[PDB]
Amino acid sequence: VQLLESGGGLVQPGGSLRLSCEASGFPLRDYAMSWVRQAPGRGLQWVSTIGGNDNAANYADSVKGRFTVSRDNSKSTIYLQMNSLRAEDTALYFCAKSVRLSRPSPFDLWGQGSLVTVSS
Amino acid sequence: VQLLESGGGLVQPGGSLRLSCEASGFPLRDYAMSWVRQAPGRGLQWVSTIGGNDNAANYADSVKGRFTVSRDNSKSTIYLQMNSLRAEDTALYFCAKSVRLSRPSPFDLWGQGSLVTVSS
Amino acid sequence: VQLLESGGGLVQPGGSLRLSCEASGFPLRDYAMSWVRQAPGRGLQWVSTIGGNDNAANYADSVKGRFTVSRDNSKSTIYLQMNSLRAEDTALYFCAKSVRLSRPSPFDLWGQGSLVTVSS
Amino acid sequence: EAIVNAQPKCNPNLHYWTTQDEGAAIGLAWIPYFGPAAEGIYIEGLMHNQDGLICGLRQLANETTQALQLFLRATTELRTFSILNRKAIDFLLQRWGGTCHILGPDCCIEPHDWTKNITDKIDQIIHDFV
Amino acid sequence: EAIVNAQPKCNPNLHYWTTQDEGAAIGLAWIPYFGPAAEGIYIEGLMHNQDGLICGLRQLANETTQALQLFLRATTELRTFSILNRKAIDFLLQRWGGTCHILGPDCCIEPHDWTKNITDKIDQIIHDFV
Amino acid sequence: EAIVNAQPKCNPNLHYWTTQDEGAAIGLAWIPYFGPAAEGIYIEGLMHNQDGLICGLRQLANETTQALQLFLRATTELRTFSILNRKAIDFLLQRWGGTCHILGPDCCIEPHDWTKNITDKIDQIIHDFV
Amino acid sequence: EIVLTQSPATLSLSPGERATLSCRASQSVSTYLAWYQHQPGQAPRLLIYEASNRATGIPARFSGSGSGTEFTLTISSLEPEDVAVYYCQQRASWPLTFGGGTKVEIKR
Amino acid sequence: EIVLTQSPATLSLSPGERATLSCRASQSVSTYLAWYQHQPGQAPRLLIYEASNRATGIPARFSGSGSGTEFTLTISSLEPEDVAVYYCQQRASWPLTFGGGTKVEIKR
Amino acid sequence: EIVLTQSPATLSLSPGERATLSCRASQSVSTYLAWYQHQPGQAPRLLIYEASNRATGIPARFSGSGSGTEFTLTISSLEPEDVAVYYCQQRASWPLTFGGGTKVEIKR
Ligand SMILES: *[C@@H]1O[C@H](CO)[C@@H](O[C@@H]2O[C@H](CO)[C@@H](O[C@@H]3O[C@H](CO[C@H]4O[C@H](CO)[C@@H](O)[C@H](O)[C@@H]4O)[C@@H](O)[C@H](O)[C@@H]3O)[C@H](O)[C@H]2NC(C)=O)[C@H](O)[C@H]1NC(C)=O
Ligand SMILES: *[C@@H]1O[C@H](CO)[C@@H](O[C@@H]2O[C@H](CO)[C@@H](O[C@@H]3O[C@H](CO[C@H]4O[C@H](CO)[C@@H](O)[C@H](O)[C@@H]4O)[C@@H](O)[C@H](O)[C@@H]3O)[C@H](O)[C@H]2NC(C)=O)[C@H](O)[C@H]1NC(C)=O
Ligand SMILES: *[C@@H]1O[C@H](CO)[C@@H](O[C@@H]2O[C@H](CO)[C@@H](O[C@@H]3O[C@H](CO[C@H]4O[C@H](CO)[C@@H](O)[C@H](O)[C@@H]4O)[C@@H](O)[C@H](O)[C@@H]3O)[C@H](O)[C@H]2NC(C)=O)[C@H](O)[C@H]1NC(C)=O
Ligand SMILES: *[C@@H]1O[C@H](CO)[C@@H](O)[C@H](O)[C@H]1NC(C)=O
Ligand SMILES: *[C@@H]1O[C@H](CO)[C@@H](O)[C@H](O)[C@H]1NC(C)=O
Ligand SMILES: *[C@@H]1O[C@H](CO)[C@@H](O)[C@H](O)[C@H]1NC(C)=O
Repeated sequence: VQLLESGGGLVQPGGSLRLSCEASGFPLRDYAMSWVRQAPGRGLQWVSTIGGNDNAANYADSVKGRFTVSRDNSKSTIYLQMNSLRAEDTALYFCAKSVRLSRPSPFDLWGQGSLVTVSS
Repeated sequence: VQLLESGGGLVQPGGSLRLSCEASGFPLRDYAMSWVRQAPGRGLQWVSTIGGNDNAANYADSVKGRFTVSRDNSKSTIYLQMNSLRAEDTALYFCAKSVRLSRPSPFDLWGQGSLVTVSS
Repeated sequence: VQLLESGGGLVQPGGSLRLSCEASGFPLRDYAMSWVRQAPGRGLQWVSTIGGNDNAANYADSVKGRFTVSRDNSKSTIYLQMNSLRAEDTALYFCAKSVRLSRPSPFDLWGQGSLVTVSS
Repeated sequence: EAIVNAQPKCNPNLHYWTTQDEGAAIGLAWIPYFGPAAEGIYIEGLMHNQDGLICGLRQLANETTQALQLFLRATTELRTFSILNRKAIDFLLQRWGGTCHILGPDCCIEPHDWTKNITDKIDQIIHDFV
Repeated sequence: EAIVNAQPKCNPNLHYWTTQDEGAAIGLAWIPYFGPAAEGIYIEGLMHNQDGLICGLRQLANETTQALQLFLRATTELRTFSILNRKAIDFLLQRWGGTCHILGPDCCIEPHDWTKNITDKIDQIIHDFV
Repeated sequence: EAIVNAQPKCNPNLHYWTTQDEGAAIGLAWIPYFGPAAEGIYIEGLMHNQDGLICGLRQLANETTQALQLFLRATTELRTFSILNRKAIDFLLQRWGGTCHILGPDCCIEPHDWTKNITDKIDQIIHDFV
Repeated sequence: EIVLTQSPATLSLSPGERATLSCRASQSVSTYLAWYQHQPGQAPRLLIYEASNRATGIPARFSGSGSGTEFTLTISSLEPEDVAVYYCQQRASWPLTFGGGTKVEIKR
Repeated sequence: EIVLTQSPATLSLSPGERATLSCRASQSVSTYLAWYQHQPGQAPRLLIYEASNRATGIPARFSGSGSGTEFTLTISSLEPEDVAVYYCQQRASWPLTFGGGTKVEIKR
Repeated sequence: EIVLTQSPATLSLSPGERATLSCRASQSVSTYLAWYQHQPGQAPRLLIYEASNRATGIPARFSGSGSGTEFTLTISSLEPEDVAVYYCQQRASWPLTFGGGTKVEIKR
């Protein structure tokens, strides 16, 4: 089983960008999926979690109103659509699989990470 | 509106005396009415309160069994019938109107006072 | 009224012995009956109590499984059947009458005592 | 608040009835088969108007009526037996349902005698500290 | 009080039944449509007469009867489910319904370990008081 | 635990109704004879999905169902009104039904401000001890 | 009974200055507390009720505050006509009780 | 179990004197406490039950008091026949327990 | 939020030694606490969940203990491959939070 992340790179402040995370080797519909980010020289910060339906999203306070997490189970893909980006958002973004759907953790499988750099 | 008190003067210990208090300018039946006394050089002491009916009388402990308060709404007059008078009862007696019938205070109108002196 | 105890004397460790206590002057069926023992130079220790039926027996922990108390109301006699006797059991054994059946004490009548000596 | 009876009249005497929760102690009268009928379980007494307490209570009953009726509007229970028990529960949650902050107006714990015990035991080692 | 069984006989074994408040955990058996009927919700067991506890309990039930019957006489409730809850409420009001006076026989607060903490912290500044 | 809604969909808005325990204050509307009918005692409102709280609550209701059904299996009461009151009673017995051991994880008494009061009153006699 | 204690006993102040009077109760009377003015040989006059509410016709310099066991009457800027004794009064329980009064003197 | 401790262990007193004997329990036994006299080689005799009630035929000089965890037996005026050991006994809980006794000696 | 604090910040230990890592919470999280390993530039890996349960494929030298506000991860005998940062994580309440990590260096 693998998680392959994509969509990273350079983006100007104020722009929009959609990240994707593709699952392989297991049925995506059975598990809650999350986003966790790592800023340079810093630790891990949870960003968002999505449960079984598109309206079952939970967010860190500092991304509410700016980031939207979503899923397309039929294409086995998870998405993060970001808007109103700032310098504080440059980071390596990890996807993370929960052991189950109805609780947010333990994270038993992690992607390799995609770097999103918001900078002029 | 006015409260005019009467009935004061000199009386021997052990005697009886009835004081009256006449209301003018407002309907007496709508308000609780009280008696408060001021001994010479002293402060104010509540003596009695009468509510809407003649049996709705409350008394300071030191006048129970000795003083009776009553009203005649049809003549717009309040009465205090005293018995078994002692030297401690010489005082200026005030009538006092409550702002309502069902609670005993604030006293929003006061009579000028009638002096009752129990002395040999 | 009297309580006359019998059955005491010398017995080897491991043996069995039955003590009896005979009531006179009152109907035995109306009262709870107990056994209390006094080891040499020591105080009083409660041993057992029997209520109204043969299965209503209560015991000190150190005699459970070894001693059985019982009664025969028709012969006005109480019994203590002992087994697996040890050196610690040599003592003067008292019978004791309760003031009632449904509570274990006060003890208002005591027998004179029968000595049981377990010794080699 | 104080109660000032504001009714047209007040009957100053209260000839009351209530029940005897333990109406018999001796004999077989406690056994339902032998005991009294429905009409005979009551005790009676007579209270007079000391401190105007009867006249106050009548007015109180009057003032309770509105709030009581609105409470009955909101429940779906057919017979309500639980108002006093719920008051007791609310009393307990008011004082001990949360953290008790000492010297606050809502915490009823007095350590004043506990103060005289610890202020006398200041001198238990400080005076004999050779 | 201790209980001395004063009955003509005592059955020393108690073959009991009671209910399983959570009679199923796995599968669909928790769903009423699929679960057991009224007759099948019980569990059973067997208790022996260790410490004469069975013989004591029977006598206790006997002695409870009178007081229980008198209680039922005074209520207007058709079915009483609240005796144990009212006991719990009375327990709470007995200890914490009023002010708890420390060292009194009715206040169950122990500050003894709290005493060893404050009597050890007497020496936290008094010995190092240079 | 945190709640992760694991349902196929979530309606993110909650258009609710509840009752007004005191639906009138002025006039005669509190009198049952004059007041509203059964259909008119409700108030309404609209809650949105801030913090995903609506989606969490729906899942919670789902997870409560099994345990609730098993509880209903064990009771003989026809209508149960007492679950929240029993929870309140169990809360009270959990904290104050026994002895409260200070610094333990189950005793919620803070003497920290009481600590600043007794540690400031260390200096009330020890500095002026002439 | 509930004892009401007023403090201070005497006040000598110039016109225009602020005066603060206090009434303390031995147990809580919540907000059931009124203040009355009594000027020499005239009928008493209601000033404040329910601890903070100004009575009709009373000048805006009079205000009341407090709750529980502690209450205050403030006169924001004294005038010569305010010479009087001031009394608090509680109505939470029978018997009704009055404080001992505060006599205000104008320091001209 | 509930441990019962009697004090003092020995008493030497002249005839006519008052004697005070004490029984303490490790936890409350409310009033479920009796006292027995046992004189040398005779059967024990009930003196006091329910902490304070005098048994039939017992002289008026014997009285009992106390509650909770503290109890006292008083003999108001000693006579030579009171030489004996005295025991308290509790019935609040199984096992029934006895105190260790007090031996009273008459100092003639 | 519930703040998770890991200690110590650095660990330098030789192969074969026992390593004890600690995670403390500002309020109780009961047993809702997991531990993850993150070795440089590889994906993170789950080691421990529910404070004490070893994940599949994880060596027996890893164990977890604790409850309430105090938790520990133990590595009973170090090998060179454990150089990594270790994180605790709580799931009792939203927001999910992580500790700051512990970097373990192998002193060869
Ligand atoms: C609690 O005590 C209250 C009194 O302190 C009770 O108040 C009564 O409330 C009812 C409300 O339905 C009133 O009934 C109506 O009153 C009006 C006005 O009354 C006038 O009526 C006669 C005849 O026309 C007139 O001669 C007088 O001027 C009366 O003032 C009538 O128009 C209606 O027909 C109807 O009677 C009572 O009048 C009122 N009592 C008093 C003394 O005002 C209240 O009921 C008590 N609560 C309970 C639950 O009993
Ligand atoms: C709790 O336990 C008690 C025993 O510890 C139970 O006591 C029973 O109470 C009932 C009261 O109705 C008695 O019944 C009456 O008893 C009298 C006297 O009994 C004598 O009767 C026979 C036949 O004449 C005679 O041969 C014996 O001498 C008996 O002593 C009778 O005259 C009445 O007809 C009626 O039977 C029971 O006798 C009494 N039991 C005993 C053993 O005395 C009590 O019932 C228990 N509580 C409950 C709720 O069950
Ligand atoms: C709490 O939420 C749960 C979901 O998170 C709800 O779970 C539902 O539980 C019922 C149990 O009776 C299931 O019903 C049965 O499901 C099986 C399997 O479903 C498959 O059925 C269709 C048609 O064959 C198939 O195309 C799909 O592959 C389905 O996976 C059926 O064989 C039965 O006929 C019956 O429908 C529900 O399926 C299940 N929901 C889901 C989404 O799996 C639970 O009901 C909620 N609790 C309450 C009290 O409502
Ligand atoms: C409080 O006072 C008593 C006085 O008899 C003392 O013996 C006791 O130790 C004190 N309790 C504490 C907790 O200090
Ligand atoms: C009680 O004892 C502990 C001992 O670990 C101490 O740290 C704590 O400060 C003490 N609590 C108070 C309120 O003094
Ligand atoms: C606690 O602190 C206050 C500070 O105002 C002090 O006056 C009071 O006496 C203290 N209480 C005790 C019980 O020491």
